[PDB]
Amino acid sequence: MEIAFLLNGETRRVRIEDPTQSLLEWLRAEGLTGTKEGCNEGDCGACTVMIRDAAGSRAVNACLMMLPQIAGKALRTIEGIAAPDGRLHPVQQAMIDHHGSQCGFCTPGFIVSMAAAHDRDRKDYDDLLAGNLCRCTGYAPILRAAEAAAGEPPADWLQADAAFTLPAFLPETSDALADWYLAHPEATLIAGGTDVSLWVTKALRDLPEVAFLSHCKDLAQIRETPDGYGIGAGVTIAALRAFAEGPHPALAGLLRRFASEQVRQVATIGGNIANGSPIGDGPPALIAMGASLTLRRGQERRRMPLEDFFLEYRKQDRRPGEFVESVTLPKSAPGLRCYKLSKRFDQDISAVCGCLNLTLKGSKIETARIAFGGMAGVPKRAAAFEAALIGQDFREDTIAAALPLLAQDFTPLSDMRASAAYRMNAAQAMALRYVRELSGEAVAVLEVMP
Amino acid sequence: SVGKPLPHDSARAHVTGQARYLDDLPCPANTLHLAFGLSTEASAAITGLDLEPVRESPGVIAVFTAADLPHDNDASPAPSPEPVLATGEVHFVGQPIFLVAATSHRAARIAARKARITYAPRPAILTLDQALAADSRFEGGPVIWARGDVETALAGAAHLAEGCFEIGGQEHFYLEGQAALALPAEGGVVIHCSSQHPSEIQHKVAHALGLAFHDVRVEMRRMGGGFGGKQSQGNHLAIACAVAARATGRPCKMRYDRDDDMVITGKRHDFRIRYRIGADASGKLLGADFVHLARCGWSADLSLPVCDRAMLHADGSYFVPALRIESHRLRTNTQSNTAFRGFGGPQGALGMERAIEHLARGMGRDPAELRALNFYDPPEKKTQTTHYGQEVADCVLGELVTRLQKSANFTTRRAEIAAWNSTNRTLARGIALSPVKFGISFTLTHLNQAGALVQIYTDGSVALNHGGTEMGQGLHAKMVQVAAAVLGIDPVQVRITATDTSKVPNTSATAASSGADMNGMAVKDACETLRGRLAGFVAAREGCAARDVIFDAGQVQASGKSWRFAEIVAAAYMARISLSATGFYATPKLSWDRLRGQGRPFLYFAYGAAITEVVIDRLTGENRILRTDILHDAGASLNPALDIGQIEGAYVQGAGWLTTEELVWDHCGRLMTHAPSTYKIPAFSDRPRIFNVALWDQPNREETIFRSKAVGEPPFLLGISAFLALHDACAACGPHWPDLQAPATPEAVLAAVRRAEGRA
Ligand SMILES: Cc1cc2nc3c(=O)[nH]c(=O)nc-3n(C[C@H](O)[C@H](O)[C@H](O)COP(=O)(O)OP(=O)(O)OC[C@H]3O[C@@H](n4cnc5c(N)ncnc54)[C@H](O)[C@@H]3O)c2cc1C
Ligand code: XAX
Ligand code: HPA
Ligand code: FES
Ligand code: FES
Ligand SMILES: [Ba+2]
Repeated sequence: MEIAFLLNGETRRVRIEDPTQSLLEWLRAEGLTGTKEGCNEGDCGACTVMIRDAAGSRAVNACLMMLPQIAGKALRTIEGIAAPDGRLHPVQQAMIDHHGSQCGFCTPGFIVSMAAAHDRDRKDYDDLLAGNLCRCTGYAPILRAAEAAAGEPPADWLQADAAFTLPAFLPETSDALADWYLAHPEATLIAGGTDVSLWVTKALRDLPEVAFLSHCKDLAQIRETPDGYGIGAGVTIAALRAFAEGPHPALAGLLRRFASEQVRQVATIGGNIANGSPIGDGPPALIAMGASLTLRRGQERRRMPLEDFFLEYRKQDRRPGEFVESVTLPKSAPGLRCYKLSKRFDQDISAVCGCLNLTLKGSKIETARIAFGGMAGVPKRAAAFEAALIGQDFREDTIAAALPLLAQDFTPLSDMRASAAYRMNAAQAMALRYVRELSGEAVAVLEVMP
Repeated sequence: SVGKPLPHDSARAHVTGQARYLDDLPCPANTLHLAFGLSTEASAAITGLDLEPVRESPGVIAVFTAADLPHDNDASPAPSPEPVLATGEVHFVGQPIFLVAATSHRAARIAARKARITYAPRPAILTLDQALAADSRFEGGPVIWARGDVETALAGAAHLAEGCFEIGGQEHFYLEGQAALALPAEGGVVIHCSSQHPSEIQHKVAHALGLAFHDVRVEMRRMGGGFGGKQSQGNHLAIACAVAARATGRPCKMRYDRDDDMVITGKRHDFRIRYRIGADASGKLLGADFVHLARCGWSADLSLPVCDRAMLHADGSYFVPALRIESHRLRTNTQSNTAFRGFGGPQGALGMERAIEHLARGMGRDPAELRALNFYDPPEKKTQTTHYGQEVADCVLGELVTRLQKSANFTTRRAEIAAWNSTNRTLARGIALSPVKFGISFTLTHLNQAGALVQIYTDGSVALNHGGTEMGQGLHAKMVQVAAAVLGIDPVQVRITATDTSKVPNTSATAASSGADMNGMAVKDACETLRGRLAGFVAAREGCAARDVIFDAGQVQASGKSWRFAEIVAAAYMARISLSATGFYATPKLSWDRLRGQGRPFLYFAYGAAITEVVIDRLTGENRILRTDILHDAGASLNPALDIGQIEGAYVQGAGWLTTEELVWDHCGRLMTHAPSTYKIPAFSDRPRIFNVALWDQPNREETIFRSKAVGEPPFLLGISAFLALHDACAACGPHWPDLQAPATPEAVLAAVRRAEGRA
């Protein structure tokens, strides 16, 4: 099998014989020593590369990226950020000037990460550089640098990659996928690969029969339907967050804190769903806004509410040959709110994920949709608490009066990320928060100005 | 060059990716890669070890038992033994029992798991309470130092406050993991490694192979971070590499993966501190009584000197007439804790900062005023001493705090919060000031020596080589700036070599913030010698006294004539004057009795202060810094810019230790937080939204390199500020004492709000 791409200006073709070899691997093996290793878990962006296609330029972790994904793309590694003549990117200079370097290790990652921001003219460095972390400098020097490098015109040589191109199954149409997946049930599906590649790098697992869904445009679709919005299973979180901005400012606000910008570009919605995580942050939002999932067993189409998809832990309503095709979320959901709670804000596994969405009819609670992540070993809606709230006053005291019913809805776990007591306690705390925020209280800690 | 804000020695090579670390380095087509096989049992006798499936795993060229090791199975920095490969029994979950050598790194990691090991498990010491109750401790008892009679002061102290609080550990999270390469250069070996201390790597490899020190050569260009982790825990890989190299005849490289790294190697000693602090009616402290319980792990490592520094810094920043520490060196079947930025100073100092704060709240006095009232006296007939009895006559904390609080607008903001608090019911703000007094020099005092070696080539251009090692602190930059300063030449003309045991022998670790101080002096010695040679030669050739030959701006001037530095060297070459010199330095005035707890361990102290503002969500415990104001004393800074940077990051890392970084073990001694997914260092958006770091510019009282002040470890202790401000936020909730614990994770923060509120 052969795939081609644009490696730092040069046109390169490659023969795939191992489909699961990461891009970090390939580069270092090839000699591109500028891309570094930090963990191979995606958390530290020491290997942030730059890719480009019909969509635009994006910053990704090379350690999560399987080679058959960059097929047809344009790749820029750290050793290829600077101009071919030798002139440094406005980002590289600003980083020299403003001392964004101490040990120099995370520097390649930031450079690439900042360069891609610089190219797409992006400025939310807080969220943008949240992927690659540094032990040394305290980020302040990098933040000054990025702001100084902002003023300078985009790298015109990096821009030149745009004109490009204009054994291990890779589908091009959603039919062709269902076609193939109808005959290969025991086939390892790779969308973004942000969970499957952690089985190969960390868990060290061999997986023949692989299929990259990251080449099916018709599976990665935003489409408007009479009832609401039909988001395809191939839609990336970054885009899902970008689309929510309008219709669902609350969902976007949660997706802000979904992994990093690096992982959000490649990690998908239907991947997150089909992954089936209880500490998965996608579902609780979608379940609190009553969004129907959609499956495909060839020419078959099931369409159940997402909460029904998750039965037991590690056990889902997947049939042999069935796959997640799309999700459907209704137009507006003004009462929805999402509360992520973890040791650190950016890029962390949430101990409790609180999603609340009621309607009013004056003061009386109409339809309650309270859903939780990480509270019991499956993302489920809180029934006893929910049944108590419906047909009651929307005041603090009444909501405080049904809080113990959550301790019957779940009986949380106690790992390194939270004691059950606190996990349970914060779950209750999110309900008081919801009544306070909606009444117009200052509840958000992140929104406070120095 | 000295005193200029010049950039890091590789800042361009950094920013372009061409800076090359150990794993980046090219090497022979036959280089094998190594992986440790790790014990899954916390305290067991290995009664079965079948490495048959390991050897049969593909790519595997060699697989090693402790029995296979030709010589010294020891890596410990202590005279106390610590094996590399387990000997008959295992002592913590993550102890390397064996060593795979495979044709690829991947392959060896795979084979490492394929081991068939049967353990005969014994009871295991995991908590301090167990260790202490089972007498699982080091040094054979606690260390006990007393100044005056605490008991008697507390008997009749007008105000006394007692408490007991936990201080968690800290993983290093250097971006470049532990790494080494061995090269069998016939007869002996050559070791390349990401190490803070090349000379101990030499020592340890030498012993493991059984060849005299002159046959082991250690080169070290840079590290991706060190922070204390690389100060010893290099020995294991560098032994593993040289032992496999010797045996397989091939060059052997080894690097941990993040998962291995945290499991195998040791972190910052977690402490428990009991405090009994007393004052009078005026506010002046009558004496403090401390007990340290230290989590040293299954092995000594650097636990001895670490807890000595903890006790030394038990004075915080304050004069105490009667002070007593009882420091316990406890052993547990967990990772052998090691060095970490501050080397124990942070731990002892935090116990003083928790005691002083708890006293302030108790007597209902403003902590800042109570701290101000209790500082050491400013210099200029009896000077105050510490609890170890070292005169403190370099303390500028009076002025510094006054300087900072004015610039940080301290009073207005604290009153501004009072109002903000009464308007809020879900969110609370906090603000606190924290002082720093940190002694500079090695606890163990003979390590206080540094060496250099300077070449001057016929084209003028010089080659610099010292004993210090680059982990990002910008050490070489300062050395280049000193070297260029002394010879009177452009820093361009100075080139830095990789650290070599064959260039500068018998180095110490690049530790205790001494690196820049002593090597600076070392460099200066060799440079002065060379500069003297050139001056003598000129004044002979030009007729006059050498004193009158001025070396400046790459130009030499004598007899009212001038040459370029280049022109003078070539001539002195032609004259046959040697253009190569060594330079040495050993820190003066140092003398103390560890077991007595008396003397002067330090040459001087480094001071600073930090004011931090934070917010806390009362419902969940979520938290974040809003502003930070630092005014650290760097003496006459060698590099203003580089220093300011160090102080920024040191603070961010300091606070990171007392906030979101948390180490967690299960009921079996298994590190549950062994990846970046579960260990949360400060991430970009965590930076103090308003971050004011300013220098205190006043020449060092002591004769240090260009009046400078070692700025490595000290500004780490500024992080306390954030922990205190977070407590100040909790104090604002209820009338009760919060009892906030380190680390102050959202959960631990909520638990303090909860106490102040009076719940559960
Ligand atoms: C650094 C890092 C940060 C992370 N942060 C978060 C986070 O903040 N919140 C969170 O919820 N998760 C997080 N994750 C884990 C998360 O499960 C994935 O990263 C992501 O959400 C899954 O999307 P993906 O496109 O990568 O799917 P993949 O990883 O490609 O797929 C994962 C599983 O889903 C299956 N699958 C994917 N797509 C389909 C489909 N269309 N039909 C049927 N099956 C499919 C795959 O076969 C596989 O079994 C993180 C992971 C990493 C490495
Ligand atoms: N960028 C960066 N800065 C850093 C470190 C680092 O790893 N990276 N480490 C330290 C430590 S930790 Mo210690 O006694 O070993 S416990 S000494 C020490 C230190 C060493 O630098 P000198 O002051 O000797 O030149 O500064 C700090 N600044
Ligand atoms: O202060 C120190 N830092 C690091 N190592 C040491 N060994 C003795 N003292 C020290
Ligand atoms: S390996 Fe550290 S994030 Fe890619
Ligand atoms: S510079 Fe040392 S890790 Fe970023
Ligand atoms: Ba470590």
